[PDB]
Amino acid sequence: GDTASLLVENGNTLWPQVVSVLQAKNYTITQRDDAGQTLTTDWVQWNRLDEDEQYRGRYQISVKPQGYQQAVTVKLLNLEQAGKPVADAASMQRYSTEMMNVISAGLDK
Amino acid sequence: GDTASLLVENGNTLWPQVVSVLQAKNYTITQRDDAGQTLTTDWVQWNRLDEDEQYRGRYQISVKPQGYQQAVTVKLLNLEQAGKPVADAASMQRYSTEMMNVISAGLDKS
Repeated sequence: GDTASLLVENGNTLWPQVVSVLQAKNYTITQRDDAGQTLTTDWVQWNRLDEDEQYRGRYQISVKPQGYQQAVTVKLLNLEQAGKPVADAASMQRYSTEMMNVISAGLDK
Repeated sequence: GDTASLLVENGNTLWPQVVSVLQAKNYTITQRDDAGQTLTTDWVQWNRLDEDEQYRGRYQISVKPQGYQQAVTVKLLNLEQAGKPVADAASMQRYSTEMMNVISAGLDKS
């Protein structure tokens, strides 16, 4: 799998918070449209012991209300393993979750 | 906080796999209904170096079809910090994510 989503119960501006987490991780943001609270990242590397199985992904990240609350969404656009494209369901769901995990950890601090 | 969801692009039986990951973690499953693909966990403690700040949560976990794919959902039912109930947004979302991450990692390798 391919989209992860998370409900955030803040009572507002979750979008600038998510953007700030990504800036703080120094991810390159290749497309960003604040009016639609959506962005696309350049490749993010998932550093791991085994380079011959290091993964990298690109994502579309957004915030949408799901009234009364807001939801953060992470959509895995492309995935590579040691620089070769991959599309296996196990890796796709893991690497969607790994970007969600970055955003969630960032939002707690 | 509250609910986390993840699309898994398999196809089928994602539900028995999710169950197997939790059994592997030795989590206690207090309620389970396979026909409805849902279960409730006992408290799950999230280990931290500072024990007076340690959280535990209880979760409703389920799988449902979403279009042609399957969605895993984690709902954080209750959260406590060093035994005290807590409801702050920032904690709730992180400890919803912590359980999703356990399930995800389990579905990846095994």
